[PDB]
Amino acid sequence: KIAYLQDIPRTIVEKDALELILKNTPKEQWENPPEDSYLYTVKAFAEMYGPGKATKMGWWDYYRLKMDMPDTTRLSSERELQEIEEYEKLMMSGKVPFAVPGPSGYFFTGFVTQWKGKEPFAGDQVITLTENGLFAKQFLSALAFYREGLKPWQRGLEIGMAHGYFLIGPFTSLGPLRNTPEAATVGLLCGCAIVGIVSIGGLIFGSTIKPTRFDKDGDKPGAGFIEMINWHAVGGLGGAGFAHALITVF
Amino acid sequence: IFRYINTTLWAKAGHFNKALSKGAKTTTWIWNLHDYAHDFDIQQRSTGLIARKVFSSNLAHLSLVFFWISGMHLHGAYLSNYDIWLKDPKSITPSSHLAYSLIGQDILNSYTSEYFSGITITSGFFQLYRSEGIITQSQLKYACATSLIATLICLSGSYLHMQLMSKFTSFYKKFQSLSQDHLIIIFGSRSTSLSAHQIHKMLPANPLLDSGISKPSILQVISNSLSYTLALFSTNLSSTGKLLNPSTRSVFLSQVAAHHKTTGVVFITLGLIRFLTMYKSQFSILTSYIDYHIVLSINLALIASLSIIVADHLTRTPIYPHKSTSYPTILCLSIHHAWLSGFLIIGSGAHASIFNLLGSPTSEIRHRDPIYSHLIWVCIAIGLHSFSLYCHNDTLEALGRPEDIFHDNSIQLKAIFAKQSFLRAELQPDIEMLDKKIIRITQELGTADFIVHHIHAFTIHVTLLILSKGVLYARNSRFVSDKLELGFTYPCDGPGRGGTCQISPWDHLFSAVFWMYNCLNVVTFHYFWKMQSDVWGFVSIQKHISHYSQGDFSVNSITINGWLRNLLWSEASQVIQSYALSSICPYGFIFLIGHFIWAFSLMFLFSGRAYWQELIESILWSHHKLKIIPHIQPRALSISQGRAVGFIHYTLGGIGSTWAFIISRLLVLT
Amino acid sequence: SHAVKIYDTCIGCTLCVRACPTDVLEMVPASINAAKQVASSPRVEDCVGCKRCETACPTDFLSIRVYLQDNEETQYSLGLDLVDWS
Amino acid sequence: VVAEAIPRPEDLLDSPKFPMFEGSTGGYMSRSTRERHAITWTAKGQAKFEMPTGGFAIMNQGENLCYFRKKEQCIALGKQLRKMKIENYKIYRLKKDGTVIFMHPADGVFPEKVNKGRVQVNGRPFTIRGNPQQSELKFTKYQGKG
Amino acid sequence: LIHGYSTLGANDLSVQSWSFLLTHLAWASGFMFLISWRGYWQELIDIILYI
Amino acid sequence: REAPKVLAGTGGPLPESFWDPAGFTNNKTDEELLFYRAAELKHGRIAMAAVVGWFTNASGFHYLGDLWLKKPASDNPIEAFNQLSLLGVFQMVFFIGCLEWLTTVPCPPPKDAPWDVIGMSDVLEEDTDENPMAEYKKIQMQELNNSRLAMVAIIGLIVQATTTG
Ligand code: CLA
Ligand code: CLA
Ligand code: CLA
Ligand SMILES: CC1=C(/C=C/C(C)=C/C=C/C(C)=C/C=C/C=C(C)/C=C/C=C(C)/C=C/C2=C(C)CCCC2(C)C)C(C)(C)CCC1
Ligand code: SF4
Repeated sequence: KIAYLQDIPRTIVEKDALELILKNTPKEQWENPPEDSYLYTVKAFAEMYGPGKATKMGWWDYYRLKMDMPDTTRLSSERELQEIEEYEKLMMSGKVPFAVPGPSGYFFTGFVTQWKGKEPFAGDQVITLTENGLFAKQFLSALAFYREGLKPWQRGLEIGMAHGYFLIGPFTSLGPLRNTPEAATVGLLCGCAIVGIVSIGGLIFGSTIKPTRFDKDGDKPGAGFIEMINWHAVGGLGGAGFAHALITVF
Repeated sequence: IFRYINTTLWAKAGHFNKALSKGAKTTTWIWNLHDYAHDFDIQQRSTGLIARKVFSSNLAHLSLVFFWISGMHLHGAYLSNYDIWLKDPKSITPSSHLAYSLIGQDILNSYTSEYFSGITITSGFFQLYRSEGIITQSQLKYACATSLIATLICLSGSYLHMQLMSKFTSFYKKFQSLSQDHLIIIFGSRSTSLSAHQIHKMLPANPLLDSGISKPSILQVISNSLSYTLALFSTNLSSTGKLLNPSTRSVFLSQVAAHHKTTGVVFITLGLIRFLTMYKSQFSILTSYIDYHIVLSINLALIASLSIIVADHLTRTPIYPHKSTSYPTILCLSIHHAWLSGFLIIGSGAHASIFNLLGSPTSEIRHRDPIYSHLIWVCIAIGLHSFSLYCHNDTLEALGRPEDIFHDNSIQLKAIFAKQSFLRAELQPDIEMLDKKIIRITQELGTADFIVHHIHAFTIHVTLLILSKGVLYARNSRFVSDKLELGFTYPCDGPGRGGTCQISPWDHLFSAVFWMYNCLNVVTFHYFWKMQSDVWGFVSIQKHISHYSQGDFSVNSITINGWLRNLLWSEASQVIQSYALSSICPYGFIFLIGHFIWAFSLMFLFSGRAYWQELIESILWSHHKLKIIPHIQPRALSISQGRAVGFIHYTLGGIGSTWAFIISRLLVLT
Repeated sequence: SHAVKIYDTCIGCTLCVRACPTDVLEMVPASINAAKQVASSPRVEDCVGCKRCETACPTDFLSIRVYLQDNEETQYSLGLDLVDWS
Repeated sequence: VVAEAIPRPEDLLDSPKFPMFEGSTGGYMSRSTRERHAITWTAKGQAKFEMPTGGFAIMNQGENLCYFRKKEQCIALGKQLRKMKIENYKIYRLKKDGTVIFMHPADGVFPEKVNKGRVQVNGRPFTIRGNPQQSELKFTKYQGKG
Repeated sequence: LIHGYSTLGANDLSVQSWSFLLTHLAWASGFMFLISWRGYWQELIDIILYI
Repeated sequence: REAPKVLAGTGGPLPESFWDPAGFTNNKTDEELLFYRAAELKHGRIAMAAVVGWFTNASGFHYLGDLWLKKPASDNPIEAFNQLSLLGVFQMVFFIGCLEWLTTVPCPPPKDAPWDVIGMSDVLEEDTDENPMAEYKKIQMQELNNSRLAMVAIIGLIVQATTTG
């Protein structure tokens, strides 16, 4: 075995502490401890003080030696070493022990979410719960923009109804004429104007970028997107009018 | 051992770094020598020398702080009106700071007492001394002597540890030992020691002064020998903080002593608990953060957070006697600790970046794009929301439509959680006052407070965005894929890829300093205006309150023009009209100098070093013409140094401007 | 794309080649210096423009000169990562 | 020199040549980019290294293969490998169609090592000051490109 | 000028005060284009584009 | 047990004690047992929020309901329900109705784990061997044991309130 690790006096370092050092230190470093490693000091002293060597030390030299050796509490135990050796294995295997940020910190949720996607080198395929979970996937797929089997005008109508119904509120309330007796027809006009402006922007997008994911086969490129935008304008008008009708009637 | 402590390297400047061994060929060598002076990591020799340097430098700085404390104590014993302040603190401004009668500087000393003229100090040292039971000049003499002895001891220890520690030294790496002994023996066993000090020297003394015996029978009663007074002599039941001491306008010192005793007990019990408590989750943090720069960053962030807590807790949780009425002291104690919180937070970010570049980072750096992206979005959201409520109020007030602005008398944004935050203090439904001065009244939070708190949140988030972006994108980025090899601080990677200026973490700190300064200038202004408008001020015997700003905050701070007019213009009348006025001449002059320095920084901030290098070469032509050859070749400042100088001058000038503006006004009003 | 030109003053350091982060430069044999080699820039379409080659060149004035052309930028000369121009 | 058969990264999921790497958001942005750069090398021991796109990695004792969006990242990883005495690494540019273009050790010899058959491209036979004045070449072939 | 528009009424200098504040904002806004330089923002734009 | 093995090691005082002192699970099929758990977790998850909602409302924090009724509603959560404006209650029902619709029809949980309403099963491992993770079974215990306590707790609140105040 290694020469300097045999018959080392307990006064230099205790048996349990030495075993803890040897466990913490990687095996390949036992023969020649590097430098600034407790094992390096153990070697540099056990080769000077021992049974066949200098058996006594000055009180100050021994005091300084006792403050260079580990104090039996600053060394990781077997379970902690297992924690590290397995945490690093998880991290390198592409799996992340799931954690959630909290009040300046994060709680470990005790879950192994496989992190690297199907393309391990792709940066945007790292799968997370909020985008790649079952609920997230089915929610995104079932949106009007993505729902299967919807004609482009249906997607446009649904999105427009949502936008037009919502956009009335910010104007009819806390608007310039929020306290007038009408106070809602103004909001209706402003919401219809916002719907028209964003529809014009969508028409610009469809006449410049021309997305072709909604076009049926053998059609003018971007025709599906243009139809979706026109029916979004129609749906925005309808939703704004419906919200105004509900506000006035009720 | 100590035979190697030789002066032979004193003449050999730049010895510590092997990049400076070529000699001072250019003037850049001087700046590099100053820049690498404390960078022990990159200096020559093994890692043991790094530990020795770090520990001994810590001891030397501790000796420096002790020397500063000793200087303050000697100023208080031999260059102060602390006697008359003790006799009548409500009529005498603290002053342990004189000015020599040279160049007419005599105009700086002002009337503080009938027998004393000097500069009104706002450090709050007099209140600290009174809370420390210091009455006679001999006590301050011995405090100064003990602080000088501590300075000598710490200096000698710093000298010794450069050779006591060796290559085998390992006591600094024993983090379990450090944490345990620190926690128990200092936070627990020294907190109870201070509790003992208070119970045995303050309660025997401070109640005697509050009992009206400023005489205290000289030493017959003041010099202890008062075991017939009981420890909890005047607790008056109640709850700590609900009822203040009516005489000194502060929490009773018996309650403070009990607090220190209980906090020491709690710290000792936590040290005992740490033998078996919650672990194995911060364990990756435990193993990956054993390095100088990471622990330095952690400690800097912690100390800065504690500093901001101190800033907010020193003002309206009055602990010190006769300190709540001393409004300049309260203002200084809040604002100085606010600035230190900001600066040390920025330093924590910088050393986090340094640790990332030297050590190996952790798991959070791999999803850095979502982190530093949602941070971007939140910064944009609260900037386009908080500030613009000011822009909206401003525009609609200029248009003459006050009913459409965000105010209390208009569309109002109620501070719901703060208004439901009566948990803190929970005092009785009235105010407290000592002598024509308000001690503390609850700040009624309305719309303006809501908007300014959101401004604070926005500025904090943007500064944090800069810091975390520098930290997370230190090793590499989609822009440059080998930022690790470029080091910690570099000007750029070149004009390529469109331009790579200021990608280094050092430049991220450079921007973050500007943003932190902008962040807590608003904090300083919010505090300075809110306290004057709604807390501080005179009183009327009919229970009516006349504040200093006459309630300008709730009616003017809703618009940027209100801040410009009622804070930076109307409240700057004291500092601007401060010439030939005895106390406040230096504050007006320093206001002017701060403006000059702040504008001077812009020369370094806006310009590049190539123009200055070419100008220096043009001048060097004339020097060479007359056979005047500087062999230390004149080179313009390096890009990083230009940015550093610009940032330093910018922050220094702005801080000086605010400093003069607030201090002169509070000295005039008081 | 930028324009990276090599001049006759080259002394075959190979430092410019080693400093290039996108393998724009290369060493070619020549007979105008004691090193019997001069630099060449056969792939300036990959030149981002970092000018590390100019930093590494020890001749009195750089034997390698990079001329920035901003109205000329391609996806390779800009180091585009999130976006493809092909 | 024989170019390898580097397949498109979207068609080589779960390959044995991929080193064990942690995986981060810094990888090439799919769904928007189709041009990928691939670097392959043969190592001797599973020595840990650092990916150019954040996160660390462990090589394989045999062949290795990595995909990156930019040639700069591949060259940075190549320098990092060459610091570990790992030669014989090749960097390929993958076209959208899947065409493989052999880029970095173009002639099989690293660019810092002189190889026969090379010619000084973009060479100018004078000192840098020998360039003609821009004013002289106005409205010629070299209007602003002296 | 500062008294132009306030919580006491407005004068015919209200436009002057509003433009005063707007030009202060414009002057300070150009500081970041002069002090902060490109690479920081290029990384910021890369992050936003990632989003 | 056979079929109760699909919900094994997940109940009882100690985690691996199949309690069932009524035979409610024996003779029942695997899908029925999984559906019984889906009912248990859904009751418990609502019970946990119900208890939290009860306490933040019985202490004096009913802002939306104090700002809608223009008066501080009574602290007693049962009595505060009556005072709460009928518009508020109907919107409360509709929001839960949308959530219940959303989970069931558009984004259905799997049929093997009908309680994965967020759907971690497509990114979770649950079968690895790491210690600093793969404690997902333990956090399943904490959800179930806490939720079961919340179920009897909230009933105690309602029963005591409706009887002994
Ligand atoms: C007063 C000058 C000023 C202003 C306005 C800004 C503004 C900004 N800085 Mg900036 N900065 C400045 C000076 C300034 N900086 C200086 C001097 C430095 C020193 C180097 C920096 C350094 C700096 C850094 C380092 C960072 C910022 C960031 C930001 C952005 C975060 C705040 C935000 O999104 O709010 C929104 C922007 C506003 C201006 C708020 C008001 C918006 C108006 C009032 C509402 C809209 C007007 C309306 C639509 C009119 C339409 C236009 C009209 C033509 C029709 C923002 C664009 C951070 C960033 O971008 O991260 C997100 C960041 O990282 N800055
Ligand atoms: C406990 C606190 C602490 C400690 C121990 C360190 C330690 C260190 N820092 Mg550091 N830092 C800190 C706080 C701290 N810092 C804070 C709060 C900030 C934020 C501003 C920084 C920002 C910072 C940066 C940006 C950098 C460091 C660097 C360094 C390293 C070398 C420092 C050096 O050689 O400078 C030598 C010392 C000086 C040059 C001091 C010059 C004086 C300063 C610059 C101006 C002060 C003006 C003064 C206050 C006003 C004058 C008064 C006027 C009236 C005349 C070293 C490890 C550098 C490094 O490379 O790290 C490895 C580096 O690049 N730090
Ligand atoms: C909605 C109620 C509900 C449902 C459907 C389940 C369902 C389940 N529990 Mg369970 N449990 C609940 C509430 C519920 N629990 C509560 C509140 C507690 C705390 C005491 C427990 C404690 C518990 C333990 C300790 C264990 C289970 C187990 C199980 C599983 C085995 C099937 C079973 O026990 O009978 C399913 C059928 C029912 C529970 C029928 C509901 C009760 C009927 C209707 C009569 C109860 C009426 C009651 C007396 C009066 C109501 C008021 C009351 C509060 C006083 C199954 C998934 C076992 C398991 O999976 O471990 C592996 C197990 O060991 N449970
Ligand atoms: C807060 C909340 C939330 C959210 C929510 C939301 C987002 C909502 C929305 C809502 C909405 C947004 C709704 C809307 C609706 C709409 C509607 C309901 C519409 C309708 C329309 C109509 C019906 C129309 C019709 C028409 C047409 C189409 C045309 C012609 C004319 C007429 C009128 C006939 C969450 C969950 C996050 C959480 C918490 C709570
Ligand atoms: S660094 Fe300059 S001198 Fe050296 S080989 Fe390259 S171009 Fe020639």
